[PDB]
Amino acid sequence: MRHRKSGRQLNRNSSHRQAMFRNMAGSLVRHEIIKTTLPKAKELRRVVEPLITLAKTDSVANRRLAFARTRDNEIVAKLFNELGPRFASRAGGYTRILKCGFAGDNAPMAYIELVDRSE
Amino acid sequence: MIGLVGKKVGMTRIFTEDGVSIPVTVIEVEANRVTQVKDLANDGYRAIQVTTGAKKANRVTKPEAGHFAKAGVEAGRGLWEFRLAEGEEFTVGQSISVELFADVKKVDVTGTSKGKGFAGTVKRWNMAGQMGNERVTVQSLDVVRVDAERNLLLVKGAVPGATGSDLIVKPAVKA
RNA sequence: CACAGGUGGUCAGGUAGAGAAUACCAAGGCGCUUGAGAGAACUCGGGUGAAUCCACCCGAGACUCAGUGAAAUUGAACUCGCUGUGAAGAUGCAGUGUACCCGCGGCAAGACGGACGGCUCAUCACAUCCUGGGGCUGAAGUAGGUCCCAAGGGUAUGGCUGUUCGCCAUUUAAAGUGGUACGCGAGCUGGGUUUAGAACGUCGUGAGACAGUUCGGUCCCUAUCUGCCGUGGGCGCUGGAGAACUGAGGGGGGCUGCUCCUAGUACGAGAGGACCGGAGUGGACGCAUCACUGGUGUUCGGGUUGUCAUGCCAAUGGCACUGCCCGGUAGCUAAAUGCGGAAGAGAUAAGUGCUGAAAGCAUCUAAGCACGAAACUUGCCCCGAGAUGAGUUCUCCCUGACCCUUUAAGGGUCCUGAAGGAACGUUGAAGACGACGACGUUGAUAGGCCGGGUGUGUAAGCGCAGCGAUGCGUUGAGCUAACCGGUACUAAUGAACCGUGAGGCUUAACCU
RNA sequence: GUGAAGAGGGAAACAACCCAGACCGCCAGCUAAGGUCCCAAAGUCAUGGUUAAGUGGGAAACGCGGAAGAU
RNA sequence: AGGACCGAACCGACUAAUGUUGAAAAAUUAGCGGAUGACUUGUGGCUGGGGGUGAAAGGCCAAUCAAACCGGGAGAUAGCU
RNA sequence: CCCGGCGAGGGGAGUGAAAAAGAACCUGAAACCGUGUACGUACAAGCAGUGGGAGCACGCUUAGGCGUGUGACUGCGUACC
Repeated sequence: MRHRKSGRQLNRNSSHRQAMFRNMAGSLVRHEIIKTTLPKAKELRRVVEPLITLAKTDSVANRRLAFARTRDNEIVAKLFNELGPRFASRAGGYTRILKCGFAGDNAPMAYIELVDRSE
Repeated sequence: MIGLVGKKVGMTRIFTEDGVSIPVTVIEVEANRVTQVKDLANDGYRAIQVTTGAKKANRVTKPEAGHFAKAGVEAGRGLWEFRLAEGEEFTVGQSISVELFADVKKVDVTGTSKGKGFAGTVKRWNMAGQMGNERVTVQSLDVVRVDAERNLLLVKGAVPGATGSDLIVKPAVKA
């Protein structure tokens, strides 16, 4: 503990944290833009980027894994058809964080979106 | 006599011909070049300042850049001092290799303990206070192998601190 | 009090279920009154934009826990130690020493915090005891009494007496003796008294009390400063600033069993029997590490019972302690060890000594003049110039102008804004909060990706066999958070604030 | 006799020890106990003596010794 | 048929802890005990203060009992701060 | 009328003798909370006061040494019932 540790404390149940991560990842892949605190945005990016990278390759196993980790038929249907080819030539950095001004001393807020988000 | 400064990279085990496992620590010892010489007449005592590593010119402060340019040497990551044993005197810009420890077989290692949170009385003494960010000196350690071309030094047992820390190796005063 | 506490009857479904019990579901109700903010009027310095009328945001002063806000207490506090006196341990009396001002996290030498009694491992003496190790006592054994690093502050029966109790008897692992208000009645309790009800009667004008009666019974509060440890904001070391060290002072530990030969040598008639501490070998404790020897590792894989869902299977996700187990990445620990408590030196009590008397002897000393015990200090590991006596060394920068007065450690205005720091982001092996290391387009600081490593175990699909289960090649496959070397694919942009503009007075030495 | 019901000065401090009974004011001088190296105001004054142990600056009985005192 | 056994609701505070200006002027949590009997509960009524009640703790009688509240005796009281 | 949020609240103009009378409304001190004026305080030990005492800004005899606020230092100083 306190040495070479990844991930904030995030005091809460592990299952609740996983459900929250899945919900935020689904929201991001659906709307391609979210407003949330910097730690939450970073956690969402960390949890979603592996899914996007896996979705780059179209296969039955990849689709099944995405469905298992997302539990949304519509979301997986959207994936492997648009996001894949859109970011096929890009390795990493599929999401960007923009500072939307302010709390400053209570909790920061920022927008998390895709590299393009359109076109 | 004089000690060098190295960087910890890792620790592993070494097997001898007879088949004995001895813990060793990976320490990279860059050639320390003397930057300043302090004498009795001016500074009041005999000493030599040693610099190791390198830093980007952007982050190097102008006073430090001027001090390094005075000695005509590249700017390093820090400065260290060692007290001479009334022996031969070095000169500014004289690079020092790791050959000195190649014929001593006994060295002492000084490092910085890794930081840790507040510890209870039982944890510390078995008085509460700050743990880590403190000196750690280990003596009576014998160098296992010395590699001049690789600048790799091995010492029996472990050494203080974690990977990437800076340690100081000095001749074993005790004898 | 919209309280967390209490309120009588009826409606009583599905699955695994003997069960209205257990776990999830049908219809229905909820995600809880702390977890989380805008730009906060106004004021300053700025850059950006069509050339008066200005518009946008940053760096700041001005709110901050998105906050109302109570709590016993409080003569006034600028609330140090030791020694002596004192209606008796003096923060306040006399003498002496130390300490920069104001905060934060823990430990209480103790504040006589505040409103009799013993149950007390942390600093104390007797064997102290929230359950480590011991040494002695011609100890018959167990056991007492004597001693060490030490304070089980929850507990026997009893004489002197009042009971746990102040002296002690049997004590076992203690039933226990005071220091500190016997550390706390800011813990407990009465177990006898002045005090929960009886209770002989008392000293006692009376109050006040009877450590005297036989049984006794219900005892309150949310760290105020202070001492120690660590860590912060301001200021000063005299122009400012960044680094590296000397050093007045201060911090804690010097434990202990065996053997090899040295040497069965010396000494010693014989018996007897070392100095040798020359080298290795154990245990208690301290620093540090995870490659090795065990655990955790609710973030990783696999197996499995019930239940809901993905329209059904295969296969998955949610719940049943992480639903129950096999493990286990990095990290954190000990159940594992590299080292340590040196060697040596100074002065030492006792003791051992070169020449040597006073007082033709003697003698450790009178004259010249030397060692030495686990005692003391260096030597081993250190911090430390807030040491105001404010140190030493190296480096970087400012080389402007004008006006006025009460004409000097003077004041004011335009411009300049150096080195350095802070402001914000990535962040860490730094972290309660501060603070500290590295980077910010002149880049691997963080996220992801590439290939590898560890872990887990034969993922799904396909065709065959078994008319079920299930197996075969696909396949040492799939997945892998924290590990390794690169990748700018993404985030740290151009920037802006403080900080200056030649540095006071007197004197000695150099060309004027 | 003091305090009780009296200030002030000295004994380092102090209520009972010594001097001393304050009507008030004035930047004046002289005494008592106690001092005249400093702290702290006053002779480092003069003569005759004891003292080598800091006895002074804490001690009984007893043959200079007796003599061991409080973080 | 069990002052029978295990085990829900339910009942008792028997034990430990939570607090002693509390969430409550005696409550809460975790175990223990009964769980067809001397059981419990909804509602209505009676037993009244030198008295009632009391499977005898002199328990309880409106958060109080070795004799409760209200107005008068009483602006009471010997002694005392 | 303006700011403010199309509220509350505030600032102007007007009425009002007076708004130093605005519905919290005559006169308006203290304990307590903030800002400005001048001073002491970051090497300095105890009932925090009493005399001496250099300065810091201002008005005075327009210096000639006085007063409005402070004491770095120094002799003394164990609050009241």
